[PDB]
Amino acid sequence: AVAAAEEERRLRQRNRLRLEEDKPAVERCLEELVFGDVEND
Amino acid sequence: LHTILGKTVYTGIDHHWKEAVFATCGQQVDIWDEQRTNPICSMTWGFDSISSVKFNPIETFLLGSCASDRNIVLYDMRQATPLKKVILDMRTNTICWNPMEAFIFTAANEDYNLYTFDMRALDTPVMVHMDHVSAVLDVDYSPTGKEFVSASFDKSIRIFPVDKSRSREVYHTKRMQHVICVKWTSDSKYIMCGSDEMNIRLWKANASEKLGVLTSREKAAKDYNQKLKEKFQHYPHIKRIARHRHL
Amino acid sequence: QDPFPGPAPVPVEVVQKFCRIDKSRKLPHSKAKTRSRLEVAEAEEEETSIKAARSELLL
Amino acid sequence: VLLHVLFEHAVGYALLALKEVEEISLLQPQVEESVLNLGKFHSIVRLVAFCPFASSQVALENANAVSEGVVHEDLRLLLETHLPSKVLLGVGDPKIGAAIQEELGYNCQTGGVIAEILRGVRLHFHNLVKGLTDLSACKAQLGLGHSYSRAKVKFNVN
Amino acid sequence: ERVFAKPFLASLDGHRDGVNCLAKHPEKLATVLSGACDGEVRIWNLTQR
Amino acid sequence: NKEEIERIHREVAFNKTAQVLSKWDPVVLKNRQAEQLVFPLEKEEPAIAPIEHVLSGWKARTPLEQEIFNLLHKNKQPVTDPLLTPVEKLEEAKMRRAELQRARALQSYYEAKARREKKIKSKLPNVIINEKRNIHAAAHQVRVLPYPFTHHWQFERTIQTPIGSTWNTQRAFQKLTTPKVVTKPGHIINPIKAEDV
Amino acid sequence: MAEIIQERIEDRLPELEQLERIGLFSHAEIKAIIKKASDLEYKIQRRTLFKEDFINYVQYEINLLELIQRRRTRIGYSFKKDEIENSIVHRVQGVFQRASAKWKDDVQLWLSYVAFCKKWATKTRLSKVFSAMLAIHSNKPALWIMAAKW
Amino acid sequence: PCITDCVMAEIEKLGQKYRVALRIAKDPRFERLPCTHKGTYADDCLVQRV
Ligand SMILES: [Mg+2]
Ligand SMILES: [Zn+2]
Repeated sequence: AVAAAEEERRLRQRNRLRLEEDKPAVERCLEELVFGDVEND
Repeated sequence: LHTILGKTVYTGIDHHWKEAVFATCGQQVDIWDEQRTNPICSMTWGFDSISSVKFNPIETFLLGSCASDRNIVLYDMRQATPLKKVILDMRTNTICWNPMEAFIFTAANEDYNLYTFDMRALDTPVMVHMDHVSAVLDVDYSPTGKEFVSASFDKSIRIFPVDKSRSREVYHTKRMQHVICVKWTSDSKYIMCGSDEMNIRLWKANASEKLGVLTSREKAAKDYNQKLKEKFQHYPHIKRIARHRHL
Repeated sequence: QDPFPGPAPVPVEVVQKFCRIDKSRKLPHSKAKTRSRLEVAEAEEEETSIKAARSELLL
Repeated sequence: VLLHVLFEHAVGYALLALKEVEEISLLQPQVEESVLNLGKFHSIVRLVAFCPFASSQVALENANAVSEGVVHEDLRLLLETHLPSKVLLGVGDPKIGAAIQEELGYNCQTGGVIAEILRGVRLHFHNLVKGLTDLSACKAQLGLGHSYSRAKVKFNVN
Repeated sequence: ERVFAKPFLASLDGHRDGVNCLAKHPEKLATVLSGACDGEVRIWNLTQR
Repeated sequence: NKEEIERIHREVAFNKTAQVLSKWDPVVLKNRQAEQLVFPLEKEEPAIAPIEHVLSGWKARTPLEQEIFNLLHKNKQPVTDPLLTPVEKLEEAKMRRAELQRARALQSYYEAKARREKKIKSKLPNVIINEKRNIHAAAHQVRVLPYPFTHHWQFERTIQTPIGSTWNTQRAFQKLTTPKVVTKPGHIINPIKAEDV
Repeated sequence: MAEIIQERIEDRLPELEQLERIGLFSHAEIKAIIKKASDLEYKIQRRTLFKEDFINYVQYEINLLELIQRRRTRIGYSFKKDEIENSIVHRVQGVFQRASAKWKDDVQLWLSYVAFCKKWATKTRLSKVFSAMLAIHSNKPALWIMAAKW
Repeated sequence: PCITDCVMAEIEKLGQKYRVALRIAKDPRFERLPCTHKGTYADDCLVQRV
């Protein structure tokens, strides 16, 4: 079952990669409502 | 509304829970209908003065009885014949059916004791309760079916858990003498006793509960206290304070 | 066909932080009446620890 | 103990539902806070229906019927609509309770715990029906007090 | 719990001989019936005492 | 003789009655093992009726509703919805069942229709330990070994878990302090009735 | 204080953790959601209450639902609707019921509740909402017209 | 004759030995007047009524 969990971690990572590269302008409008506008760096 | 003339002095009476039928116990058990002035069914085993008769609230065609030969007789309305008889060491004053278990009943016996029986296996009682010091007169179950209250010829009344052999709490008063009849009220919160100085008193099922509507914090605090007590019930100092009753 | 069937797992280490039961002992019990109580005790401990493990996100 | 209470007011008729109450010890120092305190009252009692009076003349017609103890058509319309049809309905007047049970199949009770509930409703009435009516509750009683009194004595304005 | 243990609530009087029987009313919590040795039966209102 | 006939009647009666009572054993065992019991046992309908239940109760008194109903009943058209409005739980009953199936088939058709245009619109080394015992502290520890525990280590396992809200989360705390018996303050508690019939 | 708030946040935890399991939302996004949810929760549990706070809570939950709906289609993950979507819908329904209980006189809040029930809720919930509206606001024929129209 | 609640209680506390006096106290010809006094002591009750 270790490989099954190891298979899961890359599925999240591949899915997470796809949502940051391309974002419509509407989503950026929504994320400021849901997540706010904070910068930590 | 109606009167019925009889030949013997009847001692007890109870009514059917659902079918408009009442049975009385005198010298021999009779079953009567409200629209029928003569007993439709007459039940007898021996020649005795039957003290009390009780209908069973579940499977309402059964009956319970106590007679003068220190025996308990179980009847059957539908098949019109008695079922079984058990003889104890002393006379049982009253019999009470458990309102949540169809096959359990408790009998108040004069040997300072309370007996809980399972009517399928009547050879030995389920449990014995022994904290009284005089004759027990009447018993009555709380509607939750987990506790009952017993009155004694001694001027006190006790509450027992059905699975334990000891009394949970004892109520007493200098003005109160020879409690004869006791009924637990229908919402499982109050106990009333009928005594022979011509007073009826009202007691609380729990001596520390707050009766009014509660807030969320109060309800959370109340449940927290109860769980704490049963977690530490076996420690010596907790036992000493909790079980100390003044008599 | 859903790629991940099970519910969200919790790390074992954070759960072990909220544990107060000595798993080391190998006490023997041959009575069912004792067995039922002991299984409930583990059930109560296991449930309470898991909730605290999820609560680490609140920090 | 779930039961329904009918409360009659100058502004209109109200129907309320009771969830739970400690009946035996209600008239006691600690438990009396159940009805007195507004927050605790809201816990056990809700407003399920409210039918206000359209005009002052209509309010006078209902006032006459309630005093006589007959069931007006306005009252019957509210009762038939939002009451399921084994129903306990509380009334302050024994005579109106008998008339309702003749007109409709509901069981009516006039005393006991219901008497204490109605005082709780009366004391907290302005909070329950606040904003549901244009004319205020306090002015509703003042206006009706005159028109009811003029009718009895045959007052002539000239 | 020992501080707040107050079980007694009230006592009803009016019978002239010892109480022997009690019967609670199925539909209403606040109504009970009692029977004394002299032969009288009294109906009690628990809320009003 | 009369005597041995009677005892046979007791034997046959008891066996029939005992067989009847045996059906209550599963209910009793479950209830004695339950974590929480709610009284009264009878369930209660939810607070808000969803309109369709309500509209069945209404009848006709005004002249409009009389004429509408009369024309409807002389025809085949029904007053209320069969599927939406529930009723109290021979050949005519089968027909109403058939009417329900056609009514159910209709709602499928309009929904099947609607989907089309929607698709269309999408297209320790040194430590000493004091061996003396603390007699004061030992006065607080538990003396006896309570039933049903045989070995003292078995009893030790149950006591370890703390229950306060300080050490546990709020929902974990509520599960640990669930009361055994819950009773509504004003409702009459009745005896069990054939598992709610 | 924060006893009830903490209960609600721990109730809100499992669907957030599942969303983390999906890969839809990153861990920092989960932290930000928890922070703003706690901030909005503190507003509606005070002893002094305002309608603006209930409206802001409902609007935040609606915006979060729309964001999740948009992201699911891009990812292509359609499983576990019940764990997240329905949980949020029940929380919003509870908020609406409490708000409508506090302010019975406001028809506009009732219509907002009806619109949300049409968009996201089961038809039986909308039936109950219309019944509750017609119980206390029977004097407005327009409400009867809308109820019949639906 | 008038019997207060304070006096009636003192008879009841005496026990079964004085049961005859208690039964004579409950006589329908008598007047039973109540008192809401925190206690049982009756001398203070009567003088206050006087
Ligand atoms: Mg003196
Ligand atoms: Zn006095």
